[PDB]
This record gives sequence, structure tokens and C-alpha cells, in this order.
Amino acid sequence: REIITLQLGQCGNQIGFEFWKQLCAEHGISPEGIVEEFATDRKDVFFYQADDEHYIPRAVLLDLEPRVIHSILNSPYAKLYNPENIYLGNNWASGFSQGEKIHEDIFDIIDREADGSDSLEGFVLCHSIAGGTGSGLGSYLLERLNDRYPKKLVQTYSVFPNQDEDVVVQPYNSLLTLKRLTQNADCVVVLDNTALNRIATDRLHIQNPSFSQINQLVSTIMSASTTTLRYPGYMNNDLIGLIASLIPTPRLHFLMTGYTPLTTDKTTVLDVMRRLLQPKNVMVSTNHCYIAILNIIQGEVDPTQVHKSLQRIRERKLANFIPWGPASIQVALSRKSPYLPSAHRVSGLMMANHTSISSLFERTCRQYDKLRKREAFLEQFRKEDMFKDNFDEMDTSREIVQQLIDEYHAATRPDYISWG
Amino acid sequence: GEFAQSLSDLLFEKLPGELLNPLVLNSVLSKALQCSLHGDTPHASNLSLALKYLPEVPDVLSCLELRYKVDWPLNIVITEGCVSKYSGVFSFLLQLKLMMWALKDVCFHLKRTAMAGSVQFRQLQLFKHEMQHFVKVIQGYIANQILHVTWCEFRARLALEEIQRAHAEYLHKAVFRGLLTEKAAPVMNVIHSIFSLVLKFRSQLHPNFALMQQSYNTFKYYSHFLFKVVTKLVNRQPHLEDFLLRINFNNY
Repeated sequence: REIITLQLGQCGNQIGFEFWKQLCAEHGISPEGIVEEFATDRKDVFFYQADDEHYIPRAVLLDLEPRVIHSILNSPYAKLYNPENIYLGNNWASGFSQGEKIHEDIFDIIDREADGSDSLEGFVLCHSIAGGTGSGLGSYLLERLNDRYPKKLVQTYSVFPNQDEDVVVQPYNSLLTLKRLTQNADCVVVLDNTALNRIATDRLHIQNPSFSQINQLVSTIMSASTTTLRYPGYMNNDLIGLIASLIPTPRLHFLMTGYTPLTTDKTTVLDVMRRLLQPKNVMVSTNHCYIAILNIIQGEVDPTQVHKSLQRIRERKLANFIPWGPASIQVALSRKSPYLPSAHRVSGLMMANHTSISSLFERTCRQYDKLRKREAFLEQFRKEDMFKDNFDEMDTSREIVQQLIDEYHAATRPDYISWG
Repeated sequence: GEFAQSLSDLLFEKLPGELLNPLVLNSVLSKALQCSLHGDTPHASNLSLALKYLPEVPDVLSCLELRYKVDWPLNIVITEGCVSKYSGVFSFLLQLKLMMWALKDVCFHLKRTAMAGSVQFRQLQLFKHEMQHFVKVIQGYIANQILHVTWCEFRARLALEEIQRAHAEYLHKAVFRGLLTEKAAPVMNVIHSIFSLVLKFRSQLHPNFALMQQSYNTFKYYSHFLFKVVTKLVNRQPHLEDFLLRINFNNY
């Protein structure tokens, strides 16, 4: 149903601001909120129907030692939102300890925004793992959402720190936050710095300003994933029914996210499905195969081509899956948005669970272990000491992700009556 | 969307002496329209809803035959005979939505207890995901055949009697792919077992582990037998090829 973006982390606040200006350009709205004269469709998934048809976006801004709010303040997006929703470190443990003492008023902010909405179903998070301020505070917020709301959803659109081995404290923080995301979040959409950066270097001619184009890529991905919710289709437009088909394995909830236009500047659905199953078009980094696949096609589509494309895709064995059930590739259709300022309105998306992400997780399972053996990169921060005296929480996270690896490899088998 | 997806979930709370008179069927409709802001159109006015079954649910039948009504000079091309078949397949789609509703309920009741996991946890959930996928591809089969391939017809076939014949042909194919004809009866026979098994799986929430394993074995027997049966009716249906592909990759 209706979901409220909780932005946290520096890149998380960047993709939150980019997402709101993307939705301001997408919908027929002013930068005050007033309805335009070119804008019935639904505008109630992220926007409250406020005073003068002011579609005020429902959002939560969280950070520590504020940086980006100045860029919000001198912009016309301090006149679109903020009726009072903006709240003002460098390690997971420092962020955890800082979020421990101010858990009351941030939980009051969560309660205020839950009372502000009209139908609460899930809390979507626009977050960056090891963004600085996001690490630790994000995991503690995930623990608070799991403890206080077991009946609602926790969605995490997130990028994960991979530099292909830069920063020597981020594998500890990412593994601990990944354990918190397994136990305290309901669905994770995984993205990577190397995958988005490599595709950005491919489709463009940049290498240094990676952040500003990663904001555009993540905003387009998030708008494509919520296109069928914001603009009315008639399939599974609640978040619960949409993610219900998307997760085949109840512990393996990390989803591949491809996008057939890497740059948005003719084609059939067969060709973009053949494109979309290739990992080079996917922005996500032995026997690896999917468990269940679903794809969403929006544009100037002929539905009988969706028929023949599904027929040929599953029969030519490019949907690669050996499940313990019948779980399969799924087609889905969406209506492309009226009054996009973007041209070339044919666009495709895939949301599938693949075991190949386990190999990328194994790199993190290497890195922490490697940095535990050299012992000059745990850095002996005192906040890590007061977090846990035995430092066995990192071993617990390693155990949880090792169970995750064994569950991926058991889901490759036709039996899931045994995992390691 | 978020009219039907909100109507069905609130209706399956009822199906007991509730949903009998038209004062309780009309009030869930108001909840369904406000959840989407695509109703409250002039198209949404002048509808007729009827019933043909009272809930005693176990039984696998479902009521609420919805109809779209049109006025008298246009009641010669949109007739009073088509709306009965439209309601007949509408009730079938409601029965179809019941299975994914029940499996979503059992899944979400398992989500909130994820205290700590165990072996009964995993052997319970794999049955749920089995039936969850089965309802998703029979739902996507309905989404591909009835909604998309013969709806390409009667849109470039628009060219006075020919309009009536094209409307009747579209309706005849709509009831042909909707498992209400006699050519698709052996496919229809298994679906009652699937309905009863997933509703019994909703009822079993653990009371006896071996009971849910027996329900799993019977479900797998019926799906394995359906895999052989739907091949025989392509030797006889180009539309059933869509389902025969969706169910068989790792299925024997």
C-alpha cells in the first residue's frame, strides 16, 4: 500500500532528494505541491492530499552532523515538504551508540509519520551501507522497526560497499548491518558501488563524480519498481502482494535488479527479456542459477508479444533455475506514466532471486576474516569495545551469512529439506 | 487495481450469516474504491451485484456475481446474456484470488514469529511456497490468456451486426479460456482439490506436522497428474500451452 521513505546515510539522503525531485518531475506537480494544468490517477502512495491539492511527500530525514540539509534549505524543495520532518558518525559502533541515546525522539518521529499516513503497510528505506552517518544508526533503526512493527513491512533500497579492495572499516560495518538486515528487515534490494560505477563508466565518460549519477540510477530504479504502485495498474499494487511473488526462498530475499535502458536516450519484449536476463545489463554483481524470476514491462507494449516472449524465454532455457519447487519466471505488465518528461517510454525491469549474489557476499565473508587475521584494520575503536566485550557479534554475523550461503547452495538443489 | 486487490481480502474475512443483504456487500465496495482513487468515476455508477451462495465455510464455492449495467438504446450491443458469463468468470477469478490470499495469510503469520526458527519452521514453509507458486502461475495464466491475447481481438476487429458477432466471439473465447467450458473440464477437476488443500492449509496453523506433510503429498500428486492431463488437451488447446510451460521446468 502506502510506504514512507526513511532516508539515512549521505548517499541515502542524496538518493532521497533525487527521488523526490524525480517524482516532482514525474507527476504533474509544482515545487510547492500545487496541482498543475497538465496533470484520475492515484497520487496517494507517497503524497498526502494536503491543503490546496498540495501533494506533500511523506518522508523521514535522519542523519548525524548535518551536511545536505543546507542544499535542501536553499532550494525550492524546502517549500515542497518539511512541515517538520527533518532531524539533524563514521563507524557502525559510534552510530549504534549515538542512536541508542536518542531512540525515543526518532521513534516519536516514526510514530508521527505513521499517524500522518492514512494506510500504513510498510516502511521503505532509502539507505547507503557505510555512507558514514548511515552505518550503525540504520541498523539500530532496523532493530527498532522490527521490535515495534512486526506487522508491517521493512523495505531497503540500498547500495553495498564494494571497492574491489579503499576503506578498511566498511566490511565490519556492512557485515553487521547485513546481519541486522537479515533478522530485522523484510526485503532487501541490493546494489553495489562497483556495478553501478562500471555501468556508469560504460554508458558515460566519467570516473570521479560517481555519486551524482548513482543518485540518478537509483532514483530511476526506485521509480520503476514503484511505477505500478504509484500509477494504477491492476496487479498486486499493494507492496505485500507484489513482494509476495518476488521472494521464493524465505531467507534468501536479496533480489536482482536489472534495467534494459542503461541510458534512456524499435524493440520487442523478447529482445529486452534476452537483454534483461544477461548480468551485464543488471546493476548487481560454479553452479549459479535463479530460484524465481519476475519481470515488469512498461511502455508501448503489445500483450500477445508478452505471451510469445514468455513462451520462448522459458522454452529456450535462458531462465536458469533448479528449484525445490516449481518456482519459475513470471511476466508482469505496467502502464508507462502519462506526462513523463523522459522520452523513449519503453523500459524493462527484473526482480529475481539469484544465488550468484552469494559469491559477492563471500567476498565480504573473506574480507572481515582477512581483516580479523591481520589485526590493524578492526582499529580497536572504543565504541566497538562497549558494543560487545567479546567481539562475538561479528562472529554471529559471519555465522548468519554462512547459513545464508549454505541456504543459497541448498536452494540450487531440488531439496530444501536439508540446508547446512 | 487496489479496488479488486482490496475487495477480495476484505471479502474473504466473511466467507456464517454475513454478506446476505445488500447493505454489507455495498459497504466493502466503498472501502475498495477509496484505496485506489481510480473509482468514483461515472463508469463506476450503475452496477448490479447479486449472490448465488451463502457462506458455510470445507466448501470451496464463492458468491458475488458482479455485473456492469448499460441503458436501453445501448442494451442491444451490450446485452443481458453476456453479463451472466462475465459474472461467471468474475466469481472464478475471486475463487482464484482466495488461494493467494490464504497462502499470504499463512506466510505473514509465519513472518511475525521469525522468536527463532527451527526444523518445523522450514518443513512448514516449503509447502507454502510450493502452493504459492502454483497459485501465481495459474493467476499469471489467467492474466495472459483472458486479459491479454484475446483482448487484442475486439480492438482492431472494430469496423452493426459485426459488432455483435465480434462481442459474442470475444465473450465465447473469454468463457473458453476461463475453465468454464467442457473442453477444459479435466483441468477444472484438479482445481477444486487445490482450493480445498490450500484452505485446509490455512486451517492448519503446529497442530500436526504429518498432517501438513500428507496435504503436501496429495497436492504434489494432483499437480504431477495435471502435468500429464494438460498435455493430452493440446493433442486434442493453444491457450493451455501457456500453463503447460509455466508449470514444467523442474516438475516431473
